[PDB]
Order: sequence, then structure tokens, then C-alpha cells
Amino acid sequence: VPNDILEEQLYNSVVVADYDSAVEKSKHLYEEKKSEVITNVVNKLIRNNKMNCMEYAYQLWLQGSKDIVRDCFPVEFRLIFAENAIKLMYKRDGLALTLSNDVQGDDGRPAYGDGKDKTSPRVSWKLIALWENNKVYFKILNTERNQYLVLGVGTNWNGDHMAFGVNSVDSFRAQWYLQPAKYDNDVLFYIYNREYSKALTLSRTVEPSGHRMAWGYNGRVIGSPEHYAWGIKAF
Repeated sequence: VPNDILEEQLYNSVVVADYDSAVEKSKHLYEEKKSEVITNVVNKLIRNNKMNCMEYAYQLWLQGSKDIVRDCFPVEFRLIFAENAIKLMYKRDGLALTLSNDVQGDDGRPAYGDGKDKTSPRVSWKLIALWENNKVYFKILNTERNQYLVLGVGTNWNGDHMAFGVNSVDSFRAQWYLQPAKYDNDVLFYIYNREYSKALTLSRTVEPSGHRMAWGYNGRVIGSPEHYAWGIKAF
């Protein structure tokens, strides 16, 4: 077996979502001094906007291969799965996501891109994996407020949903899946809601203080991560 065939095999395995055999292959290769194959494969999954890349990483993390995820994937993956604190930064506008600090309701805090704040604890978040139907999904937890990001049931005229924090996860509205992408020299992700299949985005309508409210966008984003995707920073 040449690197081409072995690589194609590993990639094929990831794309068809046969994760036990993809992990078998990886564990083999990392032992046989063939890390460049796994690394090329990651790069190709990530260039091709393949979602399976998340499940593949998580399966390595769960099956005694954290080290492969640490060495052969970009640091973001480790940041996700180690449930380290992160900042979700909207690529298009360069704002960090947060929850409002002043709320007249007892229920949920509205989410938005913070105009002044890239630093304070208010932009700290954590992603929490769960496994269902051969797929990986995430709860998104604001660390200061101990509240989960959700989309609501209501919609505006175009059919976007509001995003805000809620105390717990009892539905698919509070779950999310990631689709990796590349722009410039960095890794980005679109973030879709599990219930409604909409991407989390910031409105083009600016608030006086530079703010932009967060919405579940009803529209097409694939192809333009420099407009609709998020960077994950180590905080």
C-alpha cells in the first residue's frame, strides 16, 4: 500500500462516516511514522467543507487517541473537545459573541456581538459534545451566566430566528453542529442549529454602541465563510 491508496482509504472512510475503521487506520498510521497522511487528510476534509471532520476528531478523542487530535489537527479541535474556554468571533465584523448583562425577563438573555469587548469574561464560551445517530452535536454554554445558546420559536419576516441564552437543554433548539472551512490561513466554522438547520450569524444592522444582534439566519451561506463563519480563539 502506497501513501495515495492509504490516504484515499482513510479519507473515504471519513466521508462515508465509518468512524471505527477510520480510527483503526489512524492509530495504525500514527504508529508507523505516517502522520503526514492523517494531516493531509484533515486538510482535505477541512478544505472540502466536510462535516464528518468533527465526528472523526471526536472519535479519536474518545477512543484513546487524544494525541492524534492534538498533533495532526489545528488547535481549534483540541480547544473544542478539551472544553476549554473560547471566544466565538464573527469573521465578517470581528466581534466576540456574548449574552446581555441587563435583562428585564427571568427567562432568557439575548445574544449579540459585543462592540467593545474582545477581552472581558463576558465573551467566554464552552462547547459540549454529544453523540447521536452517528453524529456529533454541541451544547454552547456561556461560562459567566451558565446559560445555553438557543434559537427561539418565533421568526421575523424573512424567517430568521432570534438567538439567546436559556437555563438548560431540553430540545434540539439548544443544539448545534459545526462545519469547518478555510479562508486566508485560518480555520473557521459555520454553526447550524440542530432543530431548524439555520446558521448562527450577526445582523448587518448596527446598534449605537457598535453592536449586532445574533440571529439564526434563513439563507445560503455555503461558499462564503469570510461572511458567515466564526473563528474559535483560545481565550
